[PDB]
This record gives sequence, C-alpha cells and structure tokens, in this order.
Amino acid sequence: YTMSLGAENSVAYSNNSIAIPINFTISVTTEILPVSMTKTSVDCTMYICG
Amino acid sequence: DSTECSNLLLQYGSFCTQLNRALTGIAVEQDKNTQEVFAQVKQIYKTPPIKDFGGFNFSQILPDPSKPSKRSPIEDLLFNKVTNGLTVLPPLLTDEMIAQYTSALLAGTITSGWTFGAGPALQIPFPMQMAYRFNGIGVTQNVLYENQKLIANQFNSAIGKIQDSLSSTP
Amino acid sequence: FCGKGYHLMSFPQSAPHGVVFLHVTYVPAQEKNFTTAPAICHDGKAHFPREGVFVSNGTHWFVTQRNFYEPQIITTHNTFVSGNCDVVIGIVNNTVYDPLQPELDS
Ligand SMILES: *[C@@H]1O[C@H](CO)[C@@H](O[C@@H]2O[C@H](CO)[C@@H](O)[C@H](O)[C@H]2NC(C)=O)[C@H](O)[C@H]1NC(C)=O
Ligand SMILES: *[C@@H]1O[C@H](CO)[C@@H](O[C@@H]2O[C@H](CO)[C@@H](O)[C@H](O)[C@H]2NC(C)=O)[C@H](O)[C@H]1NC(C)=O
Ligand SMILES: *[C@@H]1O[C@H](CO)[C@@H](O[C@@H]2O[C@H](CO)[C@@H](O)[C@H](O)[C@H]2NC(C)=O)[C@H](O)[C@H]1NC(C)=O
Ligand SMILES: *[C@@H]1O[C@H](CO)[C@@H](O[C@@H]2O[C@H](CO)[C@@H](O)[C@H](O)[C@H]2NC(C)=O)[C@H](O)[C@H]1NC(C)=O
Ligand SMILES: *[C@@H]1O[C@H](CO)[C@@H](O[C@@H]2O[C@H](CO)[C@@H](O)[C@H](O)[C@H]2NC(C)=O)[C@H](O)[C@H]1NC(C)=O
Ligand SMILES: *[C@@H]1O[C@H](CO)[C@@H](O)[C@H](O)[C@H]1NC(C)=O
Repeated sequence: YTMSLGAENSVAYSNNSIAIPINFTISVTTEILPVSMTKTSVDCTMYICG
Repeated sequence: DSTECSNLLLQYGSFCTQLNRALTGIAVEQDKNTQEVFAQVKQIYKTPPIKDFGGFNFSQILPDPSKPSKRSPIEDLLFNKVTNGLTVLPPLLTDEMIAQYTSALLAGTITSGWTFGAGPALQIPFPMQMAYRFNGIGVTQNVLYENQKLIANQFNSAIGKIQDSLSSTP
Repeated sequence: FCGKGYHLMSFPQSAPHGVVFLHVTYVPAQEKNFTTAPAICHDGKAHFPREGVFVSNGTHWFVTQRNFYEPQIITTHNTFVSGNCDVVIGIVNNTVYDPLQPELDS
C-alpha cells in the first residue's frame, strides 16, 4: 500500500476561539541510548601469523 | 557475469557481504534520518480555508493548490534550484509526502502554536500566539497588540525578501 | 529533548552498554473551546493579562493560566494597563474588579 503519513486532524482555527485544557496526563516515556561497546583488543601479530 | 572471476573472488572470503551490508546500513540510515527530521507528528494538520491570521500572510510557505506537486512557492523554488553493479534506491518518503509533512507542521504551528508538539493541538488565534512568543523573549503583549499591523507587514516583507534572496543567489 | 510533552523530570536506569531514561512529562488533556480576546476595555483603558489569557465561557470573562483551565475574576493584580481601547484590534468590553473598592466603600 501507499503509506499513510497520519490521521487527518483539521484544527478548528478561528480568530477569536482558544482551546484550554481542563485535565492532564502524567506520561512516562522510555528513551534508550547506547553508551559503550564491547572493548575488543586484537593482537595483530597473533591474528595474522599465530 | 564472469563465473571464473566469482570463483576466484570467493578465495578472499566475505568481503562482498561486508560491503553490501555497510551500503545497506547507509541506505536504511538515510530513510531513518528523513523519518527523524520530518515525521515528528502523527496527525496531518490542515490549514483553514479562510486565511484570516490577523494580517499575517503565509502564502509563500503554505502549499500552492495550483501546483500538481502540492509544494509551497519557496519549496518549489528550492526544488528548481537544486540540480556495472551500481543502483540508486528510491527514498522511502517521496517528495510530495515530505512536502505534506512540512505542510502538516506548518498548519500545526500556525493554528495551534507549540501545543501540537507537546500533546493535542489546541487552537489559538495567531496574534495571541505571537503575543505568547513575544512574552517568551521578554516583551510584553501590549507591544505586539498595539503594533500588530506593523509586525504583520514586516513579517510579510521579510518572507518576500527570503523568496527574492533565494531566487537571486546561486 | 526529554520526552513527548512538557518535561517535568527524568529518571536514569542502567542498561547493558546503555542508559534508559524514563521521562516524566505533563500532557494536556480534555481541552474545551472558549471565546478569547486580546485585551479587556475598562474605563477607557486596555487591560492585558500578566501571565495568563482572557477566556469567556459565553457570558462571563475570566483570566486563566495557559496550560490548565483555572478561571479567576479579572482584577487589577492579574492584569496590566497599557494605552486606551482604540488601538488593540479585537478588544472587548468587560468590567474589571478592584480589590480596594470595598475597603474605601465601607
Ligand atoms: C470547538 O468548536 C469547533 C467548531 O465549533 C469544533 O470543531 C468541530 O468538531 C466536530 C467534532 O469532531 C467535527 O465534526 C467538526 O467538523 C468540527 N468543525 C470544524 C469547523 O472544525 C471543535 O471540536 C471544538 N473543540 C472542542 C474541544 O470541542
Ligand atoms: C482528570 O482525569 C483523571 C484521570 O486521568 C480523572 O480521574 C478519574 O475520575 C473518575 C471519576 O471522577 C474515576 O472513576 C477514575 O478512577 C479517576 N481516575 C484516576 C486515575 O484517578 C479526573 O476525574 C479528571 N478530572 C476532571 C476535572 O476532569
Ligand atoms: C498574501 O501574499 C500574496 C503574495 O505574497 C498575495 O497575492 C498577491 O495578490 C495581488 C493582488 O491580490 C496580486 O497582484 C499578486 O500577483 C499576488 N501575488 C502572488 C504571488 O500571487 C495575497 O494577496 C496576500 N494576501 C492574502 C490574503 O492572501
Ligand atoms: C460562566 O461561568 C460563571 C462562573 O462560573 C457562571 O456564573 C455562575 O453560574 C452559576 C450556574 O447557574 C450560578 O449559580 C452562579 O450564581 C453564577 N455566578 C455569578 C457570579 O453570576 C456562568 O453561568 C457561566 N456561563 C455559562 C454560559 O456557562
Ligand atoms: C465598548 O464601550 C465603548 C464605550 O463605552 C463603546 O464606544 C462607543 O460606541 C458608540 C457606538 O459606536 C459610539 O457612539 C460612542 O461614541 C463610543 N464611545 C466611546 C467612548 O468610544 C464601544 O462601542 C463598546 N464596544 C462594544 C463591542 O460594545
Ligand atoms: C474575526 O472575524 C469575524 C468575521 O469572521 C469579524 O467579524 C471579527 O471582527 C474578527 N475579529 C478579530 C479580532 O479579528
């Protein structure tokens, strides 16, 4: 299929109307970030020549 | 297409697999980069049919209905001004969908300010949003409201100068 | 930068060769339409909100904080006066209460 970018949401814009929240959600989200890699050492003489 | 050359190339091992894997990683990385930059909203916002923004003109940045590509005049100018085993893979996001993402971001930031980036899009009049932005940089709301026509004229002039500068500089 | 929504705090968690951030953010919800005005015209003077916004539920005008609906009476402490009513486009007429008025009245 052709991918849908998202759901259409026509915001009801007018020159004298505002939308004010009456409630809130305390949302906890996860962010995973890699920090380090495996520390690998290669003996060049031993790898090439044994 | 040489079988003998491939047979001799197999003596060198998995070099070809490494190079193909690296190029595949770069190719998926480009699509990931485009997703990270442009696909930051999951709602496709649209501008109202009446462009009554308290004097602010966004025609040079909003999409042009007359163009088949559905691009803005600035975006159309930007696209006009940029000119043996190798294949070029198409990007995952085409130019019209990237333009649609930019249009959704523009509609969200015009009709809702910064509310759509932090949650649901809350409508606010654009002069009031500009007044909020003025308060953000430490200027009182009255300065924006009293000089609203001047600020709108300066903004329109600056946007036009941006289009002229892009069209006039190689 | 620190989660989707208005960032409140974050908590770090160790992970194999990595870190996991639990971003605690504030998300607005259950929004409601209100009629808004840039300024309030009272006694030939224009009043602008100090930190909030003017909202109307249909018959009465209030000033509330931008990120939560908390209507309060438009007084002289929550607003500031700059100029008359002839310059601001869209200014509406509403009364502005004075806290000092019952004191000298009594
Ligand atoms: C604020 O009012 C507008 C219009 O008065 C509402 O927008 C309508 O919402 C309904 C419900 O989904 C849609 O079917 C209409 O098409 C919308 N009209 C327009 C012009 O956008 C809006 O929902 C109201 N906001 C809230 C929070 O109730
Ligand atoms: C704001 O939202 C919270 C939930 O996010 C509402 O709390 C719920 O209230 C109903 C009835 O009042 C209860 O049955 C639920 O158990 C409550 N949920 C939680 C998690 O406490 C709260 O009432 C809402 N407030 C307003 C003013 O709309
Ligand atoms: C917003 O700006 C556009 C262009 O920046 C205005 O369109 C111009 O309109 C005049 C007369 O209406 C024409 O002579 C020009 O040729 C138009 N320019 C272009 C590029 O089409 C537009 O009128 C402005 N105002 C609104 C409300 O859209
Ligand atoms: C807008 O809000 C005000 C204040 O909350 C409302 O005024 C009150 O309405 C209740 C409901 O009948 C009355 O019992 C109170 O006596 C009213 N207070 C005052 C000071 O008059 C007002 O009704 C709301 N308007 C709408 C259209 O909802
Ligand atoms: C808000 O109040 C002012 C003054 O009370 C109104 O201005 C008057 O408008 C009438 C009708 O145009 C004129 O005849 C008067 O000379 C005006 N007086 C002043 C002092 O300007 C204004 O019209 C009111 N606005 C609304 C929306 O009711
Ligand atoms: C908003 O638009 C209406 C027409 O749709 C107009 O009558 C009114 O004066 C406008 N208000 C402002 C503040 O621009």
